[PDB]
Amino acid sequence: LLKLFTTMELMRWSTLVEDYGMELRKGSLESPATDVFGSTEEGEKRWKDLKNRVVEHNIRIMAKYYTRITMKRMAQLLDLSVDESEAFLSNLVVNKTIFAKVDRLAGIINFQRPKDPNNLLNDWSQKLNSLMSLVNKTTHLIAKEEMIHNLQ
Amino acid sequence: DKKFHGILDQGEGVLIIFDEPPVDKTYEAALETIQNMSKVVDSLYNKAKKLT
Amino acid sequence: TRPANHRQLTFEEIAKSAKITVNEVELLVMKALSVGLVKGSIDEVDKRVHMTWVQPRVLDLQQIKGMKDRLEFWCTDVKSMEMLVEHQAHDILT
Amino acid sequence: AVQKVVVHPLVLLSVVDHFNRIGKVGNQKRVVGVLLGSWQKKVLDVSNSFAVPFDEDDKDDSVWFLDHDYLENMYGMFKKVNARERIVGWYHTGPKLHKNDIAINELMKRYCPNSVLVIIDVKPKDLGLPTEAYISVEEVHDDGTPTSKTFEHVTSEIGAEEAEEVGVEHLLRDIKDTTVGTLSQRITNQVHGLKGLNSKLLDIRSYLEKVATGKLPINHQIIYQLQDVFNLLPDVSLQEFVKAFYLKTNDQMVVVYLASLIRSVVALHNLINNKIANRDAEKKEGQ
Amino acid sequence: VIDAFRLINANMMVLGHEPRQTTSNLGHLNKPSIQALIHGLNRHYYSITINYRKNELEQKMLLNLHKKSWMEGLTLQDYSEHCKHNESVVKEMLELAKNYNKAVEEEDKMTPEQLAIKNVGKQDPKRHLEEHVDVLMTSNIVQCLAAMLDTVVFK
Repeated sequence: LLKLFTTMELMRWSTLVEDYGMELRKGSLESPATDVFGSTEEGEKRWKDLKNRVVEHNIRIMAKYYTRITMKRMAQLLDLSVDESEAFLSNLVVNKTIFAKVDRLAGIINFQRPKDPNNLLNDWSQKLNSLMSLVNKTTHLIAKEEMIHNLQ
Repeated sequence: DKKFHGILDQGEGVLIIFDEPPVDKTYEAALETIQNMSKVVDSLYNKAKKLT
Repeated sequence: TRPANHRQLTFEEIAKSAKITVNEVELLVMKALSVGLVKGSIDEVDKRVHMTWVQPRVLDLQQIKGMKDRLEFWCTDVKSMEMLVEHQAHDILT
Repeated sequence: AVQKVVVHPLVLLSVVDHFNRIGKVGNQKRVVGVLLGSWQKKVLDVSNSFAVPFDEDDKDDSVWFLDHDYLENMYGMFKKVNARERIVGWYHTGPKLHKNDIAINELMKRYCPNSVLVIIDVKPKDLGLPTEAYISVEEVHDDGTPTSKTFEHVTSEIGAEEAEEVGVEHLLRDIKDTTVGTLSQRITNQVHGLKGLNSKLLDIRSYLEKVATGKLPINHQIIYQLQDVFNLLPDVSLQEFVKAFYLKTNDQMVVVYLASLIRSVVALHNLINNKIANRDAEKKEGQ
Repeated sequence: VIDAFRLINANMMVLGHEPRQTTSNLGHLNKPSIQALIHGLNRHYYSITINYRKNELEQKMLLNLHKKSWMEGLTLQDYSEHCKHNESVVKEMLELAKNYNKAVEEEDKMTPEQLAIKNVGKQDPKRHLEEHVDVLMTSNIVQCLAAMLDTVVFK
């Protein structure tokens, strides 16, 4: 479970519950299951919070990997309906945890902030600097290999 | 009242919201400097033509 | 295999290439990005996978020769602008 | 590891001087000496050096004599003279690395746990610095080949103390040109940078020629680096980078225009003052 | 500042002799300094002229000092920082333009002290405006040229 929550990839809450739910919220008589999600009001609250954390992880992954996405798919991947998914995304945006502009008419969500000329040219110049550094490194490798394979 | 940057499309009945770019301060300062240096050039008229 | 300019991959193309469906190419691409073999982003509205970098791959002798020709073109451009700058600024240039 | 190294004019002069000494004494084609400096935070400032008697053959790549007894005597004595200048590495005036360099680096490492070699090419150059700095490091190959000690480059540049700068400026009083202007010097730097980029590209092109023809075996790390570079090359016709470039070009040209207008007004003011003074002087002379 | 010396003999300087022979006109070093003259020059010791050896080979490395790598030659300044610098500098230019208008007004008005005692302790709008235009124009022209050369060479 820790591996799944620390992996930089999606995870469906349905399969999460199926694989893990039976042995975290209950079960595991051989190895007692903790009370973090026990069948009590506070355990229900913690389970809902775990669902919220799963949705937040999915939204973060989609934000970092996607230039653009549709709500009909975001809700499907979040295991929520369109309304709950967009409400959760709106809550995140208002809290400023994740940036995302939602074009409701076209049913689209884009996680890319508006292009700034400063940002674009800064990225271009950083690419150029990395390119110059890489050609310096590669020519040093050229020199090393020539030293090893030139004298004899 | 400029409390948010957006435009209300009546026909469809939607609300478009614009991430309005900030106002460039460099051009503001350049225009104000042009005005002040115009005042300077007027003073230069006053000095030169009266003396020159 | 695709060049450095038209390196935009469509869901249909990737599905045909990998014998998967457009509903799983998306997860496949995210898995690729996560494992770090490729760098880029996904626009699912247009179903296009924008790519900007792939893991360095072994090259054959012909591929090395083609890379050499590209390097020659780059060197010619660099020399051309070196000459242009020098000639145009010859007076001030020290 | 040392990412940055600063060599000094005294070190360069002493290396040239040692090369001349050995050339006069005999004919070796290369001279090796010991290099003393400080350890500013992750920056190796090499402040001084002294020659040591070093010799080698030209065929075996293993027959070489270096006098570490002389080395330690001279180092202790230079420590008596000045204390802060500790052993920081060695230098050899070869146009390029040598096979023996790893063994000699081990011999130096017996003294300095983190020794940095600096090849100070005494032969005058045109498109690069005279010092090439390397640091030995174990290369854990990903293809399972046995790990071997190899030389790793570290960014080297020439820097001067206050007194070193004073002395070198006195020496170059009549050669160095200072009435150039900041803009002219920066344009010269740009053209020099283009020349250096062309030189690096030509080196890579020659290596690719050699590999393609067959003189050099395929080096997979080098090929990976090359294709990474070629992929990193940007596209300047994206119709968005062009718009950003034009927007910033105009945002800079507006400032250039404002400054040019201000300069023109200032020049007119200076002309007015000069003509006023001229008329006043002429009228007073006529009085 | 460096000087070579050798000592005059008390014996000769008491027995009336000049302990130097003037075959040449090379005794015009610098009109020796008052410090040396009062500290014992021309009485107990004499100054020997000093020259230097130029090889044109060490001078190449001494010139290689201050040299910048092509990385620095071709690097573009951070565009955000460049824009902020231009904005700021233009702001000081605006203020200095106000002050320049003020100064040019009350410049020909009176020039009893305008010659030397009208700028000491007070800012010079013309001088600072010249400095600002020089620096900003240098920066902008250099960055424009760098950007253009980069756009072409790194294509």
